Amino acid sequence: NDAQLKFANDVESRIQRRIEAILSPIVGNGNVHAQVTAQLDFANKEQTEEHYSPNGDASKATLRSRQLNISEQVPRSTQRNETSNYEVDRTIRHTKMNVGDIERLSVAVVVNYKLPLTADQMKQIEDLTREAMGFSDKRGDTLNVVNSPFS
Amino acid sequence: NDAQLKFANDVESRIQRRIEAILSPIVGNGNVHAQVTAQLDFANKEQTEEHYSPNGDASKATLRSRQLNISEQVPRSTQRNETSNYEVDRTIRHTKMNVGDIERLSVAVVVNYKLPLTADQMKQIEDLTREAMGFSDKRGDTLNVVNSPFS
Amino acid sequence: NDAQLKFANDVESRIQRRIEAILSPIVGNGNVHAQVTAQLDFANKEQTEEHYSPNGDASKATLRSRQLNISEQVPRSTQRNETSNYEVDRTIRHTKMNVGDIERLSVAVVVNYKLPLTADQMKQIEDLTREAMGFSDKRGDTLNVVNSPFS
Amino acid sequence: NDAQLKFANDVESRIQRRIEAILSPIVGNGNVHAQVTAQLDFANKEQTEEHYSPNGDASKATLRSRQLNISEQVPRSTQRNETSNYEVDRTIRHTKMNVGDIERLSVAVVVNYKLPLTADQMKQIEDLTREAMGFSDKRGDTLNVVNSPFS
Amino acid sequence: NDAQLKFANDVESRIQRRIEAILSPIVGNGNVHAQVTAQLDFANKEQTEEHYSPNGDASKATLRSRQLNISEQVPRSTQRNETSNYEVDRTIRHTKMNVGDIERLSVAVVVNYKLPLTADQMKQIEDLTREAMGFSDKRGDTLNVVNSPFS
Repeated sequence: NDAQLKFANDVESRIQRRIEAILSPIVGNGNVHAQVTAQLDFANKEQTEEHYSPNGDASKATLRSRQLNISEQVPRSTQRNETSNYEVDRTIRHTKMNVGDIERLSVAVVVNYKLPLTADQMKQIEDLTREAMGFSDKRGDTLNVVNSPFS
Repeated sequence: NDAQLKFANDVESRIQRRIEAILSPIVGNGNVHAQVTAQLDFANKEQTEEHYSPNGDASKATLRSRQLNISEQVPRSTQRNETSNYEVDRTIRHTKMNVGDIERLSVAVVVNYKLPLTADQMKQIEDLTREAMGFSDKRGDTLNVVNSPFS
Repeated sequence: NDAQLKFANDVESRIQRRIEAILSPIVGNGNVHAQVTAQLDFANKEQTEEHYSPNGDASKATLRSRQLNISEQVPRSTQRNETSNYEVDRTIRHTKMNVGDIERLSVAVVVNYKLPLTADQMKQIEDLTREAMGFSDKRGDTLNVVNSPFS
Repeated sequence: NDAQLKFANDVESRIQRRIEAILSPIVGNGNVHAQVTAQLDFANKEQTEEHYSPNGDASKATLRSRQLNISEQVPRSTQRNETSNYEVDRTIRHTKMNVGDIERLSVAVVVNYKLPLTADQMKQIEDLTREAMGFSDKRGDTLNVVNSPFS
Repeated sequence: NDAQLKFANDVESRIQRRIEAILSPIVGNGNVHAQVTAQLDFANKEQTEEHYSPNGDASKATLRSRQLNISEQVPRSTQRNETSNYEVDRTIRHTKMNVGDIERLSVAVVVNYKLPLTADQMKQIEDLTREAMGFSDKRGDTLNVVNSPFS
């Protein structure tokens, strides 16, 4: 059960290699460092939807039977019994989610100096990293690229 | 059952290596120290939702049957029996949570002097660490970075 | 059953190493002493919630059946029988709490003199220790840092 | 069953070492003596709550069924039968308390003379000991620190 | 069954060592004598509470069913049947008390002369002993410290 720290370190080290491999051409072979933090989902999880389709509108219902009596006398004693058995469209998904999916990523990138990099030259580094992470805003991913001279 | 102190020390030592590895380029190889405290969740925990979908609106219900009598005499003796059997959309999740997830993190970082670091140079260290923790405010994570000369 | 004093001493000695390791850079290698007291929870404990969702509002109930008669004569003899069978959303958690969690921490820290430390230099030591404990105020944790010359 | 005096002496000797270890830096290596008395709980004890949630307010009840007849003639002969079957939220804890927890602590500390210690220098010794005990006022803990010359 | 005099002598000799060990620094190595008398409880004893929670107030009851008829004619012939089945919150403790707990302590302390000790110097000896006993007034503990020259 501590093989999930080994697994989560494989997920981080692959995202991290990908970020250094795509920035090493630009800034240089060793002028960039990235560290990735992944929150993974190791919870088992099943699910079973069972949608039905609304048949409240008669122009899209599917009757199997229908007994419609319509008495009427004329003092206007009316009447209108009406049974209706239906056939209903039914979807039934049944997922069994994957154990070990990324829930959220946090990436920190430091790029060396050349002398600071240009603000435009630094946006095209944020955007490259935003594709090497697989940056999704619906996961709540976070990226921080800073520019500062190494040692 | 004291293998949870070994496990919680693996979680802390990985977050701690990640914080030193991303700050060592900036401040220097040994001018930064981080100590991480993780409160983990070792409680077993199952769950089983069983949502249904509201069919109170007839424009989205799904009838299986419907016997609607509507007598009426005209002294206006009316009547309107109406059975209705429904089909209901039903989701059924069934999670089995993971034993050993981080509930809350506390990180303490001390960075050496260069001579204090600039207040801007110290924010870009708080923000880098905020990504090396996986800092989540909904977990109640806490970070403290202080700048003070070593020995 | 006295292996709980061995376990509670592992919990204390890890918090204590973490406090000395994060203050040794500042004050010096041996100018700080910390002693941690942990009240642990060794009670076995299960639980089983079983929440339901309120369906008192018809715009969010889920009917399975509904037999609604509405007689009426006009001396205005009215009537309105109305059975309603419901489908109810039901969560069912089932926790089995962990044996050996920290209920409350008490930490006492003594830091040597340099000559007293500055009141600001002593707050940034209380705050570092507040992160090396995992200080939670909802647990009722308590910390006391005093500054006084050693022997 | 006299292994509870051995156990209660381990609880006392650990609290006592912790108090001498945190005061030895201040007052000196052998100028402080502490003796701890612990009243432990060796009673076996189970428990089983079974809370329910109040559904007296209709805006938070969960009906399973509901047969509501409302006759009425107009000499205003009214009527209003109303069965209601409910679904109720139910928690069920089941603790099995730990055998050997501290119920109450009593600590007595004597610190040597330097020449009496200052009243402020003696409060910062009461407060350090109040953290080395794990002093809880809800347990009814008691501490007495006195200052008097040794022999 | 005379192993209870051996056990009660272990309880007394531990409280007695603790009182001499905390007063020997003050008065001297052999200027203090203490004798402890413990009344122990060797009665076996079980117990089983079974509390319920009052549901007399409708704003905190939990109904399972409720059939409420409310007839009424208007000569104002009223009526109001009302069955109500309840769900009740129920705790169930089950203690099995410990055989061999201290019911009451009696401690007698004689401290040598220096020349009588000061009335203040003798209160700080009563208070130290009051912590080395574990002095509880709800047990009916009794302490007597007298000052008189030895032989």
